[PDB]
Amino acid sequence: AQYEDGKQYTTLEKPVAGAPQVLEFFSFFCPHCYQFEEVLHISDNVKKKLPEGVKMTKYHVNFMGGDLGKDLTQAWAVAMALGVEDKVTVPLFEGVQKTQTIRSASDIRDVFINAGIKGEEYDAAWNSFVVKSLVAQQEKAAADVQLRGVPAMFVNGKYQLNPQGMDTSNMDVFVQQYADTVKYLSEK
Repeated sequence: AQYEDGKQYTTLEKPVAGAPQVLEFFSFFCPHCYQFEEVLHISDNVKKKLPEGVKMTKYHVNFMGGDLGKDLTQAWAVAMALGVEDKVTVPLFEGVQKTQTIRSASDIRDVFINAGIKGEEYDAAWNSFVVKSLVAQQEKAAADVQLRGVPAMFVNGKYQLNPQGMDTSNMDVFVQQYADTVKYLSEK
């Protein structure tokens, strides 16, 4: 073909019923995830080429950064609940990986405070059961799919993107190729 299994994607032997249509995993500790977000804008460019009626999910994972890694997963759960994903993603990445000013839950909180969420509102979410179940969701979805590495993208719980089978000589070309693959997998 031009899109073959084992090339731009791989297939799960143990497909995941009821999975989100497009499901993405990252970690704020993950260098490629940083590139994927800050330089490549993968999520955004996939969305631009996805069909109508297709929803896009992105989850954080625990297996990077020990205790801070879990904190970040709860914090991402907070971001999802309050709908402030686009206001914290960048400062969280840069806080962990660029400036190294995130060393504790309190430092994570500051990013939300500086990005305008209010202390009371943040602390309330942080402690809410809605956020507990969003943390559970994030962990379940990772658990369902063999996940030991990020960044990772899954389509309909059957297909996993394989970026190491695409050209990286040109960034833009890499992105459109990545995105077009998601489109194809989507229609599959």
